Amino acid sequence: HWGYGKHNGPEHWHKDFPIAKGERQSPVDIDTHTAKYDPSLKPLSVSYDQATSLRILNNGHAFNVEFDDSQDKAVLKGGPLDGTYRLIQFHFHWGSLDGQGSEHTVDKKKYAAELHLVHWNTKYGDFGKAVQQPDGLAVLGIFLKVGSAKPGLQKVVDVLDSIKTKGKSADFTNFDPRGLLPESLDYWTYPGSLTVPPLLECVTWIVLKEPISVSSEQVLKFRKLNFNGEGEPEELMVDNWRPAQPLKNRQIKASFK
Ligand SMILES: [Zn+2]
Repeated sequence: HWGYGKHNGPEHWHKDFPIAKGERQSPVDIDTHTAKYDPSLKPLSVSYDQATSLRILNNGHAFNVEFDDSQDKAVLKGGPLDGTYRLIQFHFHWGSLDGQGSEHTVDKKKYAAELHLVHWNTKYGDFGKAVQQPDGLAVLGIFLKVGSAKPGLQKVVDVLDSIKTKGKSADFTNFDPRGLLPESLDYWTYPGSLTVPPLLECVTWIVLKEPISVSSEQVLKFRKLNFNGEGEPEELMVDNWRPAQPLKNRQIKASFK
């Protein structure tokens, strides 16, 4: 089975998921000099006032903060998008050390981590149907750098001890994801894919320019998680990022000059 080792990591994925070598894979390097400013791009609308987080899960590759997506309670609209996209979950990708961890890169710079807020297009009715469509998902990607602590992340950090190993979950209600957003909603956008198997080419990526700052102690807690299940040989959950994929015949647009 797939993961982030020598034997089963990204460079192997294409054997089970041939779309790994497809025409619109993610993540990519964002070349900030080549990205075209597109004055036709609208501001992003992030409406998270009614978000209902339910649970946090160690799925063996990351942890997912899951939301009630049975109504339009936490929705992404505007920006590059047509229609309404419902928040289903967020998760992160991170490194063993602060010098790597992000999936997207900016002029080849790697951030310590990257947060993905995953949303599905309501015109397809459910997530499973949405991922079969080229406009099925919108993923908001937010870089993390290490410096000051992010107060709004701490509730997430402090539950991780309870979901150390693959398959564990914990109640995680009343968490407000607005506390994870940067001040600016300036973004880059391009058509891409899920960054884990099945790597489906169903994502409109929206990558914010401005990173959030987390503390070294916050990220250190991410790195105590385990990819393994309870009782199994400990393999720390670190370096759960896919590297940049070829851009191919794509254009990355900027919302800002
Ligand atoms: Zn992700």
